Amino acid sequence: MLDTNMKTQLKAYLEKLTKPVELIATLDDSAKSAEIKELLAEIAELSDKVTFKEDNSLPVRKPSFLITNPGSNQGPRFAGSPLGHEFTSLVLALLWTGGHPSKEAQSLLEQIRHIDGDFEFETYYSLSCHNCPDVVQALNLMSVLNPRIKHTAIDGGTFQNEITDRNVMGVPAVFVNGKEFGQGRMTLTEIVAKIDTGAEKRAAEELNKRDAYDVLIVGSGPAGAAAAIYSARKGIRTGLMGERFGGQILDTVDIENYISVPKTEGQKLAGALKVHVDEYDVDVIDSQSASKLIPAAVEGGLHQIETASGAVLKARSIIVATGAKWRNMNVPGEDQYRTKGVTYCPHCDGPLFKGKRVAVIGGGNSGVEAAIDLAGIVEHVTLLEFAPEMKADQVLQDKLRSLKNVDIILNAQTTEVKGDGSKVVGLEYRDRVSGDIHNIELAGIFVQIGLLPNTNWLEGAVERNRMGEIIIDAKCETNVKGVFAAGDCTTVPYKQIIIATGEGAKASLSAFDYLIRTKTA
Amino acid sequence: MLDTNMKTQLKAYLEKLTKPVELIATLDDSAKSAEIKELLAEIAELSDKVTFKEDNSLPVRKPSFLITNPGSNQGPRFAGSPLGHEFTSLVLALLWTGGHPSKEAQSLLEQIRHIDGDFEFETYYSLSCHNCPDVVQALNLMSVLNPRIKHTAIDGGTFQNEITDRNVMGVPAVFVNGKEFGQGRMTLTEIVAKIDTGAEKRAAEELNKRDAYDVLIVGSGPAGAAAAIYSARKGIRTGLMGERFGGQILDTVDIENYISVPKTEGQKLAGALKVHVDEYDVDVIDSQSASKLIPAAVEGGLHQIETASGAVLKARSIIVATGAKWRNMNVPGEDQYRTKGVTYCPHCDGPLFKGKRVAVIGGGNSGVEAAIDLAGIVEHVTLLEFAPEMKADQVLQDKLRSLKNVDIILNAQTTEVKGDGSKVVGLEYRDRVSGDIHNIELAGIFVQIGLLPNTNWLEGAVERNRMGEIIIDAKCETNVKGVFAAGDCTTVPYKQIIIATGEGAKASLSAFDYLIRTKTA
Ligand SMILES: Cc1cc2nc3c(=O)[nH]c(=O)nc-3n(C[C@H](O)[C@H](O)[C@H](O)COP(=O)(O)OP(=O)(O)OC[C@H]3O[C@@H](n4cnc5c(N)ncnc54)[C@H](O)[C@@H]3O)c2cc1C
Ligand SMILES: Cc1cc2nc3c(=O)[nH]c(=O)nc-3n(C[C@H](O)[C@H](O)[C@H](O)COP(=O)(O)OP(=O)(O)OC[C@H]3O[C@@H](n4cnc5c(N)ncnc54)[C@H](O)[C@@H]3O)c2cc1C
Ligand SMILES: NC(=O)C1=CN([C@@H]2O[C@H](COP(=O)(O)OP(=O)(O)OC[C@H]3O[C@@H](n4cnc5c(N)ncnc54)[C@H](O)[C@@H]3O)[C@@H](O)[C@H]2O)C=CC1
Ligand SMILES: NC(=O)C1=CN([C@@H]2O[C@H](COP(=O)(O)OP(=O)(O)OC[C@H]3O[C@@H](n4cnc5c(N)ncnc54)[C@H](O)[C@@H]3O)[C@@H](O)[C@H]2O)C=CC1
Repeated sequence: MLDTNMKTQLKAYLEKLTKPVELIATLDDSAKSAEIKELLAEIAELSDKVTFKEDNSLPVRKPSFLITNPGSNQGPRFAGSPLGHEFTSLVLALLWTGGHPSKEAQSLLEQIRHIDGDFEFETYYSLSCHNCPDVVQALNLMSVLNPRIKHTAIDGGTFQNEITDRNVMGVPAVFVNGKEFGQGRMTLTEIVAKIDTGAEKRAAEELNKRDAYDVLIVGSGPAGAAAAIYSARKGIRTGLMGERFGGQILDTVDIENYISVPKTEGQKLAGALKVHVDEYDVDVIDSQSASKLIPAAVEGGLHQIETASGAVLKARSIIVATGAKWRNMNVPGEDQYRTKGVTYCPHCDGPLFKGKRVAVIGGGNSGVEAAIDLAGIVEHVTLLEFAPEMKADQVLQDKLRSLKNVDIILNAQTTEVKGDGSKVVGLEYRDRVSGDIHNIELAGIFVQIGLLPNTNWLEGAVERNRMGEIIIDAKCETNVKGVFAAGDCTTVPYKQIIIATGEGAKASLSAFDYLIRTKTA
Repeated sequence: MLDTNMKTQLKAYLEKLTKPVELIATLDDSAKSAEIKELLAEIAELSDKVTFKEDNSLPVRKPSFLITNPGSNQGPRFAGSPLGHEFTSLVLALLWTGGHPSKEAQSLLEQIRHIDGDFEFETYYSLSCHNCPDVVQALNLMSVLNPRIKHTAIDGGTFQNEITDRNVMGVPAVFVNGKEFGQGRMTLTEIVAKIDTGAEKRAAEELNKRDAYDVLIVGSGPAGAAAAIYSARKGIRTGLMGERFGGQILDTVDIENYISVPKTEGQKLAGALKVHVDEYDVDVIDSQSASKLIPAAVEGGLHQIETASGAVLKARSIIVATGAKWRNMNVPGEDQYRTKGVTYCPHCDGPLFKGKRVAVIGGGNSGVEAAIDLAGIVEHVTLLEFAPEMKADQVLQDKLRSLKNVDIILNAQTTEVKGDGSKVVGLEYRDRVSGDIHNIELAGIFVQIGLLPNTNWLEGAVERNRMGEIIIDAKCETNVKGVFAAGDCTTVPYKQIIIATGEGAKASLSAFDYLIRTKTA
């Protein structure tokens, strides 16, 4: 039922065919079936690339035909007349099946190819339906890109029959696997959303496709945040990635040494950092965890970060700001009395125990230095050391043994933190030698057994000291060009919020200075 | 008119006399005069240390007598009867004149000796006056300690005459130099205040007498303040001295990079630092200027700071935090448009000129680096260099010559900053070669001619680099033990508030670590 212009115009399009096309028909003795036989022979006529063939014993619509390549059973099937407004759809299904390319978003297309679930679409149209082609053409394209997406297009002029049976009251009307999918004007983009629950992952492929950063900051505590603020203010493209925005300050309550602010709270401060961050153009990336640094192979290259989630981000410069973890005793009551008398930091919380008894756990330099600090402020200090002797510098031991409100206990292993449901009232320990159990009354317990930088994931990539800290010069430079570090994860001597933010700012200004010094066209 | 017990009791006191005493009398033919002749002979009788003598031709009260040493005319004069309630006063004037010491505050006493103005006190008393001795004894003491303080004590029983003439209506009644001084119960301490306007200076001697500090921080900008906060929280004795609390932040308006605080103001922030400081036990000392450091001569000693005002403060540890000054162009309009388009700091104020034209003054690394920064953010940058060529690193010059929104001008000397009464609209300069004058339209002018640390006053005391910065290691340690430095006055690579506070905190924790490591009984 091709007219003069469709025939001549189709001859033009058909010479685009790089591949062989077969139209496989399944037909009864109906007038319409003859209508369709005729049509297919008319098209086979117009190119040696197209051959027409019958198989009338197949479990499908009569009349219908498949458009495929030789040997495949993959491609769009029309049932009824593929003309009317759908002539362009017919041409197009032929063209694609014979290797003319889609006009579409290539990315969308590869998305379609790699899709797991099975699917059997069916669209209802009528020849006069001005809107049905885009939808038909959309879903035809799918059947060609992936064999697990079947698509039959149904002309309602033939099966006025079936329109009734599924009570379709308006066309185009799409169905998936028997279930009603939707109707009216749906672009390819919208159908593909609806269909694939898909990979949730691609924040992942989403990360992989983002552009290289001028600077990418890893770790979003105080240090990383300060870095980000200083970076974005120079207008360079900046990314701040980390596991959990706020870092260690999220798990603290009272903070009295964030200079200028007499008293704030961990949560308030983390939120105030977020707000200060969001004033600038910063790609903030939360709950991602860096698992490797790949240093640039050349002086104008890109550094790369891998994430535990599998993604790879790229940057001209990196700032690592992953902080550290204070070693826990791991004993019953510890978790329960964090911030309620169990603390990890004498500078932070010392003044809160004037008049009170406290313990320090750890006989290293950390603890011993902590006990002398606390001794000056508190009514009494007990230091518990796990081993038979203290690890501290002798000159610190002497000094701590000099004082008159301190007790040192050796071989002592804390077994329990004791509170009253609200706050610490004591401590329980074991003599590791005798196995006997002892009890102390106190209000504060300062754990000073060790810091652990969050830097194992950099082994071999940048240089660390013997405690895991990333070595930096005053400019926050590591031993790899273009890679900087700030905060508790570095060799910086003291671990504090106001110190962390400062280093962050420094690292960023060094990063900027590096970027501008390094280009050479 | 001495009775048995006064005579015997006075014999006891008189053997305390280490020095010779003379009582010089001036007398008429009155009964009272005879009363007084008698009395003086009775006392001369009681010790060979006391001789009595007459000179009846003297321009003074009759009867009166002076109590002095041989040859002097210095000491207290009584007129009328020195008995009654005033017997103890008489004894005491004799004792002091013969070298028994005062019961008083020695410091108060030396204060009295060194006092410049002349003064002629006169006190009115009556014998029955129970309160007059303390006052009489007070002012007698003065006449002995300093010859420019005269004091006659007047018994109103003799000159009931004079009581009338000066309408004294209640005793004790003191007079200075004819003028009425006051009356009733005045301790020595209160008379001495009233009398000497004195040295205002002694904040000065007041500083000199204060106890050694555990730590003394010099300079009270952001860095010194942070140091002080961290120090006092360890409860050590801490002093913060500086020229003007707040440092450079007092002369700035908008601050958008004090991390966590999106927008504050110089004045607000300085005040918020003061408040955070005053939460702790910190001796704050304002408007004092350090002019020299004297390093301890031994490892447990004291460092000393001299002040321009002459005082010397002492400390076991020092933190220098004296900051820096940005070089001014020194041209008309500069002062007028500070904070209104003339600025000293691209990191600080860069984002405020998006879309605007600006100039950078200075072709060093500072300026050149600034111009590249600004180039990325602003519509156009002009750099003016005073000399025939830029001092910047070649690699920075190339990079700045690469850009498409920058102009470089050589031999250019800015003559005027032009505003509209409210903000900068342009700039005027001189070609130093031709002498011709040029004009530029712009909104911002970034002066980058040089930083000058405020450290000349340390020449020879601690090591500085070739730009005057105090050299520090990561722990803020200088090349003198126990001396630390923080902030813009050091080698720290970038000059910012948040960086300054961090260093301050670090310096303090290092100072503390030094104190506790250094004692050895
Ligand atoms: C309970 C407690 C109380 C404290 N109280 C005070 C106080 O009163 N005053 C004070 O000055 N300081 C206090 N501190 C210390 C202060 O919180 C830290 O020194 C500071 O938070 C360190 O800043 P930072 O950004 O360098 O590191 P962090 O705060 O440790 O932040 C680093 C961030 O990076 C994340 N990260 C780690 N590894 C990775 C990775 N591989 N990839 C991505 N992200 C990663 C971490 O999860 C964290 O979110 C306290 C600390 C604790 C634990
Ligand atoms: C106009 C202007 C705007 C700025 N804007 C910003 C901004 O938006 N953001 C930002 O991060 N930074 C900004 N800064 C920079 C910031 O103010 C400084 O980096 C910071 O104040 C330095 O801190 P500091 O305590 O080390 O030194 P200072 O702030 O310089 O303070 C040192 C103090 O010590 C005093 N002192 C000096 N010599 C002596 C002596 N011999 N004895 C006693 N006292 C002495 C000084 O008078 C001063 O009071 C700006 C600076 C200026 C000038
Ligand atoms: N200001 C300075 O220069 C400082 C230097 N340092 C140095 O850096 C490193 C860090 O020192 P520290 O943090 O003290 O580490 P450390 O390993 O030297 O000290 C840890 C201590 O904890 C003890 N311990 C472990 N588990 C215990 C438990 N459950 N109960 C009681 N005690 C337990 C160990 O016996 C040891 O004495 C050290 O090598 C030290 O020399 C430490 C702090 C500051
Ligand atoms: N990131 C880094 O490593 C940095 C390094 N530096 C170094 O530290 C030092 C500080 O550098 P700068 O502050 O740039 O000092 P500088 O002395 O090198 O630069 C000052 C410049 O100002 C110019 N100048 C002076 N008065 C002028 C006026 N009225 N008008 C116009 N121009 C005028 C001089 O000709 C000179 O080019 C330098 O020695 C530099 O090498 C400087 C900045 C940062």
